[PDB]
Amino acid sequence: PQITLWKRPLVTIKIGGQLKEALLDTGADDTVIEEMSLPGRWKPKMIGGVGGFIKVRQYDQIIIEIAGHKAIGTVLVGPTPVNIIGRNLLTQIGATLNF
Amino acid sequence: PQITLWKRPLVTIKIGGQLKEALLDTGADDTVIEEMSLPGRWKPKMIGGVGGFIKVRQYDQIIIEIAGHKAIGTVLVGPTPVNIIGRNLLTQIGATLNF
Ligand SMILES: CC(C)CN(C[C@@H](O)[C@H](Cc1ccccc1)NC(=O)O[C@H]1CCOC1)S(=O)(=O)c1ccc(N)cc1
Ligand SMILES: [Cl-]
Ligand SMILES: [Cl-]
Ligand SMILES: [Cl-]
Ligand SMILES: [Cl-]
Ligand SMILES: [Cl-]
Ligand SMILES: [Cl-]
Ligand SMILES: [Cl-]
Ligand code: NA
Ligand code: NA
Ligand code: NA
Repeated sequence: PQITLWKRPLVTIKIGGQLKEALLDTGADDTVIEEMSLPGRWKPKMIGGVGGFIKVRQYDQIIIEIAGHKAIGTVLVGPTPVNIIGRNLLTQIGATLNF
Repeated sequence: PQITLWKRPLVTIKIGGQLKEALLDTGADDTVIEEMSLPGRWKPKMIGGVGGFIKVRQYDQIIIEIAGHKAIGTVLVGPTPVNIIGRNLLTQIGATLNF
């Protein structure tokens, strides 16, 4: 699709068999989602946003569908205001910015 | 242009006579720039994200040049860690996300 930006670019994602809403975020290096159960081990990560840096859990090689496109990659879990799809998965689904 | 997302989508902007680097950020509702002077009236605002909230000054009807493209709209000014061009001005330059 071609998504304009008059509204927030919210899509449906599927992770762990669950549908969730997430924001496509070109300003996010990383994908971060609200607290949920993911398989496997995690590693610690600090991520920086507008208000400062916070600790999240990093799970690697997680299967995730984004707007119907499949991806397998790193998902961070932590106290984010919204589910965010960042550049690490936007690249896998072939997203670009155009103007 | 078509901008891939392998690295941060940074562009040059001109605002208030000044050249700055800024992030094209589909996850940002509005544009927020590091501390600088702008002409006219302003009012305080809080904006929030990962890590919490910051206080900014809201200036309306400000012209920016974004990668060569002029727009006008609200610009927030405050202690953001990165200059961000948000949706309020991305729409005006016709930016879309494509995949
Ligand atoms: C969190 C989203 C919903 C909103 N933010 C935009 C995001 O793109 C934000 C931009 C940014 C990049 C680098 C450092 C600081 C900020 N990236 C972000 O936090 O990256 C994290 C999440 C995972 O990857 C790392 S905002 O900055 O809080 C914000 C809020 C309101 C307005 N009007 C403008 C901006
Ligand atoms: Cl949800
Ligand atoms: Cl869960
Ligand atoms: Cl969708
Ligand atoms: Cl990844
Ligand atoms: Cl503050
Ligand atoms: Cl505006
Ligand atoms: Cl349009
Ligand atoms: Na868990
Ligand atoms: Na894993
Ligand atoms: Na004004």
